Amino acid sequence: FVEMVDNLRGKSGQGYYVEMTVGSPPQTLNILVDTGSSNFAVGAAPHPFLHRYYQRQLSSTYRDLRKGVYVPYTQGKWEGELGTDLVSIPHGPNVTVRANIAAITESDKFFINGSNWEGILGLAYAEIARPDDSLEPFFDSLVKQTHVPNLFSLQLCGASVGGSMIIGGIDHSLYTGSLWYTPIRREWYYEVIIVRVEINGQDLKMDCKEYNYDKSIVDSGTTNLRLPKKVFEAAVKSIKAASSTEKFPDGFWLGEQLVCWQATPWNIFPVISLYLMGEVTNQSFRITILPQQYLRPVEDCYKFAISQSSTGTVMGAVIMEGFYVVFDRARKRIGFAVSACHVHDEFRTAAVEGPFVTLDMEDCGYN
Ligand SMILES: Cc1ccccc1-c1ccc2nc(N)c(CCC(=O)NC3CCCCC3)cc2c1
Repeated sequence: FVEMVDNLRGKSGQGYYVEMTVGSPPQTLNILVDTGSSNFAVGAAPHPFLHRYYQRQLSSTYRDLRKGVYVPYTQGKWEGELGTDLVSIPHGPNVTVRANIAAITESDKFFINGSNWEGILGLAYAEIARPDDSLEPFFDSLVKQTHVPNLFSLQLCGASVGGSMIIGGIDHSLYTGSLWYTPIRREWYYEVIIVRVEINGQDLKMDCKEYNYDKSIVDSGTTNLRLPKKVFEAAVKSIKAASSTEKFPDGFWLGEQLVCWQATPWNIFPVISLYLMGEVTNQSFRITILPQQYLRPVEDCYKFAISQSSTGTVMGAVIMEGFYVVFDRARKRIGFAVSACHVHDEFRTAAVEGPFVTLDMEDCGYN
């Protein structure tokens, strides 16, 4: 796994991408790592923002599937032609597989101008693959056609970001302390149940069903910790309270404006804790984030990285960047451990702790 360490790059706010190759001879593309979709899609036309793109005409192992795909989103969309070809990951396991590839021939508000990536690797489940669940996601394919075990892990390290994606195992030097696993409520997104939220060790005092409405997910494809509406009201109310010492433009708590400091009063900001449903009946654990997780640097200035959401809780790069996250697909469970590469300070750290006793955890999901 020393092979796979530090195999992720990116730029702040612009996702984490991994080098891959497609076709024979191999064509190298930077592909964005996304645990919140399930399509493998790449630029196949010379869009102006792209450094490079998939040239099917160059590939002896390309097979057309004579079948289009449309994928719209809030703003924008991408459109492609479906096909398969030989795919490998240079700094991954030492194999090559045939997987589905959507060749993007038309997009709109998909590619980022100035970014250094050219496609997306959907690592979530077939249930949200477009056009429908019959398009076997890349990871499914890899596990079938090789002896690579059904799991991966992500250490996202935080204008230039880095990280590690360990495919097919765990690297114990990427985390400290112990791994705690919450279960994957259903194999579509990486869906989890959150059963408590504290701040500096103080309950937010809400029905737990409100933390997970209409779902909670683990998503390397999102930047912010995104909480739902109700939860977000209550959570800002309490961070503002803990940091009365200084006051801030009542728009900044919406990411609109960024606050600056010379040469930054860390102790003024609370730790957040999420309790997640555990492996055992009535048992939970909690993950704790420092302010240096939800206050991210720009270019000493900082963006407020917790957002109003309306499609549920999303534990994005803000959460994930403090922890080593294990996507134990084999045993329908997600693992969290304190990352070796998260930013500390003198007096406090991020933490993964348990066990705790929590009754009626089922009643936290939506139906
Ligand atoms: C920017 C965009 C422009 C046009 C076409 C798609 C996208 C796009 C691409 C990848 C994404 N990945 C993510 N993780 C998220 C956040 C959560 C989410 O809604 N995920 C997806 C579920 C599967 C189907 C698409 C949405 C959003 C994404 C949006």
